[PDB]
Amino acid sequence: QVQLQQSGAELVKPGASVRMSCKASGYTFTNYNMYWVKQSPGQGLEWIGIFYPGNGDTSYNQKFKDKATLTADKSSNTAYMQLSSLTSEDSAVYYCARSGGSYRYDGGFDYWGQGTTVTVSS
Amino acid sequence: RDFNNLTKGLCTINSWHIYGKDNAVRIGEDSDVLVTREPYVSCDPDECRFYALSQGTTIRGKHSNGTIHDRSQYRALISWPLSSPPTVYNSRVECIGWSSTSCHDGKTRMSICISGPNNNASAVIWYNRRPVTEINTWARNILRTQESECVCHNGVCPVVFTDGSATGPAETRIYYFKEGKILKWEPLAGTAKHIEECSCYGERAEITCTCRDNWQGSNRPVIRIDPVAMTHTSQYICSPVLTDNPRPNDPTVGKCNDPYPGNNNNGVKGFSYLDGVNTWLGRTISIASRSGYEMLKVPNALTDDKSKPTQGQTIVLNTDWSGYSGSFMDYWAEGECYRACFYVELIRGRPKEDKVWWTSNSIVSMCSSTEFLGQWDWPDGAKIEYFL
Amino acid sequence: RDFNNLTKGLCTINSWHIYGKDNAVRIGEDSDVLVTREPYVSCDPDECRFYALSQGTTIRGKHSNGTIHDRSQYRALISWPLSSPPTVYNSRVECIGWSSTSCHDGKTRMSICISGPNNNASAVIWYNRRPVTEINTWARNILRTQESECVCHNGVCPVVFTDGSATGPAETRIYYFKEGKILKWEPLAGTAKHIEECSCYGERAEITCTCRDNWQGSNRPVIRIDPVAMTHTSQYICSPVLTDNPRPNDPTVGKCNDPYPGNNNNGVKGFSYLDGVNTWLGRTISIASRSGYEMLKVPNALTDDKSKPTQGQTIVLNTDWSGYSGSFMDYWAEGECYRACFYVELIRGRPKEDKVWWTSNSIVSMCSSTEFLGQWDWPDGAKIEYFL
Amino acid sequence: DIELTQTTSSLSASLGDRVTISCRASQDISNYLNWYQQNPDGTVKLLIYYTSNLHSEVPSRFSGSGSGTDYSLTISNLEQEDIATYFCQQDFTLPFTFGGGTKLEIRDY
Ligand SMILES: *[C@@H]1O[C@H](CO)[C@@H](O[C@@H]2O[C@H](CO)[C@@H](O[C@@H]3O[C@H](CO)[C@@H](O)[C@H](O[C@H]4O[C@H](CO)[C@@H](O)[C@H](O)[C@@H]4O[C@H]4O[C@H](CO)[C@@H](O)[C@H](O)[C@@H]4O[C@H]4O[C@H](CO)[C@@H](O)[C@H](O)[C@@H]4O)[C@@H]3O)[C@H](O)[C@H]2NC(C)=O)[C@H](O)[C@H]1NC(C)=O
Ligand SMILES: *[C@@H]1O[C@H](CO)[C@@H](O[C@@H]2O[C@H](CO)[C@@H](O[C@@H]3O[C@H](CO)[C@@H](O)[C@H](O[C@H]4O[C@H](CO)[C@@H](O)[C@H](O)[C@@H]4O[C@H]4O[C@H](CO)[C@@H](O)[C@H](O)[C@@H]4O[C@H]4O[C@H](CO)[C@@H](O)[C@H](O)[C@@H]4O)[C@@H]3O)[C@H](O)[C@H]2NC(C)=O)[C@H](O)[C@H]1NC(C)=O
Ligand SMILES: *[C@@H]1O[C@H](CO)[C@@H](O)[C@H](O)[C@H]1NC(C)=O
Ligand SMILES: *[C@@H]1O[C@H](CO)[C@@H](O)[C@H](O)[C@H]1NC(C)=O
Ligand SMILES: *[C@@H]1O[C@H](CO)[C@@H](O)[C@H](O)[C@H]1NC(C)=O
Ligand SMILES: *[C@@H]1O[C@H](CO)[C@@H](O)[C@H](O)[C@H]1NC(C)=O
Ligand SMILES: [Ca+2]
Ligand SMILES: [Ca+2]
Repeated sequence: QVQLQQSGAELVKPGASVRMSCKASGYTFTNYNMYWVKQSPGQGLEWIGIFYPGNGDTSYNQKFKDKATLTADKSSNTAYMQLSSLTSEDSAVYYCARSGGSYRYDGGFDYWGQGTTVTVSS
Repeated sequence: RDFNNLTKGLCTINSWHIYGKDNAVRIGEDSDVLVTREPYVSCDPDECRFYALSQGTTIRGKHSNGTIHDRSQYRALISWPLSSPPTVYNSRVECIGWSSTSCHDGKTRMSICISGPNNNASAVIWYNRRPVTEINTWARNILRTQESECVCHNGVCPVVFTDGSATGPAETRIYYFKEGKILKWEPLAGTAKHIEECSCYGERAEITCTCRDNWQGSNRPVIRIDPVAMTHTSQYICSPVLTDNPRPNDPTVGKCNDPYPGNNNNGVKGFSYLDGVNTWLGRTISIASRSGYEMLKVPNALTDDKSKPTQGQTIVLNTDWSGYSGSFMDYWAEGECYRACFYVELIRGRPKEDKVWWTSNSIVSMCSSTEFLGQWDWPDGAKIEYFL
Repeated sequence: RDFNNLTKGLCTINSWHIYGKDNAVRIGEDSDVLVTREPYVSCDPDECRFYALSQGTTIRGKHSNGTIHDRSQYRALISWPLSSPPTVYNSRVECIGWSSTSCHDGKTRMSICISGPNNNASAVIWYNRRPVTEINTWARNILRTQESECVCHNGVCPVVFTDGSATGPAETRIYYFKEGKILKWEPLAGTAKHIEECSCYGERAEITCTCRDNWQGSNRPVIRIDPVAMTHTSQYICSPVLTDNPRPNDPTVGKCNDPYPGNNNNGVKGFSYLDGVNTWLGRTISIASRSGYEMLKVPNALTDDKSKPTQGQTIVLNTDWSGYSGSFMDYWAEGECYRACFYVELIRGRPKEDKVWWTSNSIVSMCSSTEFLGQWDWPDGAKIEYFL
Repeated sequence: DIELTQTTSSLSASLGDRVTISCRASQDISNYLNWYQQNPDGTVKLLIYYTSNLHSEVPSRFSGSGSGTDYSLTISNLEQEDIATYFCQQDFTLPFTFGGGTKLEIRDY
């Protein structure tokens, strides 16, 4: 059965960078787009970008290019996201979802991770 | 020899078969192969050849670093024999510039290359391997042309240029040459909003070009030129099967004289063969990047705003990188009709593969068959890790 | 020019003399030489050339790793001038595919290349360097052809294809082309059980091909085609001097319309010149592997089931690797008769030499003499240790 | 890009009834709109995709509809496990955008 498990909560100071993971299971990792989403107070749900482990393609939301970097480890079937130069504006909950349409950009996000919370402040 | 006349119509397209492939990046890992991009194919009464814009270095050479840039004084239009790679020793320089077009008229060949800074560019028209006419920038913002072959009818060869912004309105013109000399030119007419990089073919005394809207249109602008009267018109393709890139997902109903929303201000060069039910459109498989390539039979795509696929053929899988694509035909072949053909540029390197510092490509080319042949996928074939 | 007609008979074969040798693997240790396999030779009214199926890399390049495989989208039929090696810079691509055949008809040349996945392959027939006809797989199991030249008589060029399993029965067909257009085709007739990779030659309005039984026959199947009536027949060679590989040791009495037992379901491409007492068969020296190569005069080998050698000539010693071999003749030479000729592929690399990761070959070619000339042995010449 | 607006962020209802939440797109999105359920524990689940397709193992009391710019989700007979926030999202064009969400509370009193 499809299962996406994410890393634990991060307590960080301003100016730091963090790297979280999303371990995939129950499906062929290389055949699906992996999406990343951000959820915060007074902002809601925002799409960050996409990484396709099949060939390494990526695309970002203009808003998040410069903040995030999508990467993956095809062997361990783990996907990562690094956020740099952390500011309190980045305190939120982060999710990784799978493309319901495999390598296509339709079909919705069919399976999500439980989310990793990043808390930035001194 | 006399001047060629477009006397025939298109043959029935039931499938596509391989015509040519050069494997330039595989061979170039250990050979003197030039870094190129923006290729095409074009025939003479006696032979067809590969064409492309060189970058003035070999793939393995230190000067390949930084080849992502597109305009410099180190580029030129080259031509090599069909299916060999673009080699330092076997390429023939057609002219100097960073934008081009070329075509034979039955008697001899006409080539055009544009060079210069963004605000002071100019085109020099070569006919029979000699300079004949020159044209200065009229909008002072990157004069540029087709990047695939032109077509001629009884000595007259129309060619379309654009000068002005990409992300906005520009001044597009259609020039009518004959022996490298200008017979006339006219500004774009019809409903088309923006016109870039046209892919053209001719049949029954008429020339049809499918182009790129960049600025807005995710559905493509089409131009129809009458080489005898020296007039033209333009419109958009009605079908909801979008064919630009990036582009939004396919809608259920399209737009005939307005571009398609969703995505704007970027694109890629492409083509189509509009012939009633004998209509085939080509497009990338991804809506985000230049990956994959497929042909789709969409009957009456031009005039029908609810047309959908009726048959198809995959050329390059979604995992493999592609790029520009365009059209050509061997107007001097024996037969009762013209066989449609096209090529696809397979880009390797930056920006998608950043472990290397260069950007280059190979070519895959196919033509139509009246048979129903089985398909295969044609990728570049090079292992990027070998270049590290 | 008119269409060539097979008006002459064979000359008397008293011995063989060198015709051509390219030393491709020696030179390729430090040169831009393409990795190839499955070569042949073929003439035009004005010149004879070397042909082979490229692997889309140079021998010294990193992509040479894994070249043992035979079917990919990176192969093509190439031709270079007689005796030079197959170079990136001097080879001319004839077509794209992993199986082929080619031949001139007096007026121009016809080439055929097959490509595609094992269950959806197709052949495209080029005549005068332009696509003319296409044929889809009829048995959905590796459509494949001769791998050596075809022969034409007054415009008509027969060619034999097979589609189906190797280790078992398949559907073999004989197509009759003229100007790249199909005049007709017919399924295999006669006593032959399986037919693969035919080697053909023509004389006195008749074409004779020696082929490979793979499945069972250690003695070879022979086909005789009448290009004027467009009919054929098949049988086996009676002689107990077996010529396939692997194969059992020579028996004292052979079989005329049944294959030879002992070994089955594997083989190698070969040839023979069947002309009464003027008959010569070629074979490898080892019964287990493709080592050595020798010619043997075995009078009436076709019709006599107790025929044995009467004279011989060694081409490659038992210690040296060989491979496929086939036939050709220069039908446009001056003279009263046709001089028989043939080539032998000298394979180097995997599987026999596994210290390297590639597979390639060179070529040695010889033609007949009416004299009794002294012999020499012609090996590849490369030292494998130099590639480590 | 396309902005999605979910009218009313709260829906106090009573177990057993039939609620209806809506989403309106700034432009035509040709039915390329989906619905998600975020539980109060953090879990997110896809309910409907492409205006009305049900994702596997989704209780049949959930249904969706719409066209052009207006779409809706309907839950026939509420159960206790339907207490969550519901979001709508589009995928007609990139970047993907979600709605504001609508908190559904089975009103106690
Ligand atoms: C041996 O040989 C022959 C090859 O000549 C093989 O037969 C052929 O088999 C083909 C593959 O099955 C078959 O092609 C298909 O033809 C149908 C109609 O007959 C056509 O619908 C297919 O095209 C759609 O499907 C492909 C994906 O599979 C899409 O990439 C394509 O774009 C088409 O769908 C998209 O657009 C449609 C119109 O808008 C949408 O309805 C659809 O949802 C889909 O949209 C999504 O994807 C788009 C891009 O990824 C995206 O833009 C959009 O927004 C959505 O996200 C396909 O052409 C050939 O017709 C058939 N040929 C013959 C003569 O039979 C044979 O199978 C081989 N044999 C063996 C034994 O292996
Ligand atoms: C200068 O120039 C000329 C060259 O043009 C030289 O003269 C030539 O010298 C040749 C070598 O002596 C001579 O060839 C021999 O001809 C005889 C008949 O006249 C023929 O029998 C010979 O062939 C057999 O012998 C060789 C091995 O030496 C085998 O490899 C070959 O296959 C033949 O034997 C095999 O098959 C036979 C039939 O079945 C069996 O009877 C036999 O047992 C043997 O079988 C085993 O080996 C097979 C493969 O290895 C295997 O399949 C089987 O199962 C068994 O295991 C050979 O052709 C030329 O005829 C002669 N030419 C002329 C014009 O005179 C001259 O010597 C040179 N001069 C100087 C001074 O050096
Ligand atoms: C094209 O037509 C003109 C008359 O319209 C004729 O002179 C010319 O020869 C034609 N082209 C060819 C190749 O015959
Ligand atoms: C390529 O050139 C750029 C700019 O000079 C430099 O940063 C980079 O290190 C070079 N890369 C290599 C591999 O030489
Ligand atoms: C072959 O024979 C035909 C008549 O059968 C003749 O027209 C043709 O010219 C002959 N070929 C040659 C080279 O003369
Ligand atoms: C050749 O490629 C194979 C498969 O990737 C690999 O195992 C082998 O190590 C390679 N050999 C060399 C010499 O690179
Ligand atoms: Ca566009
Ligand atoms: Ca055998």
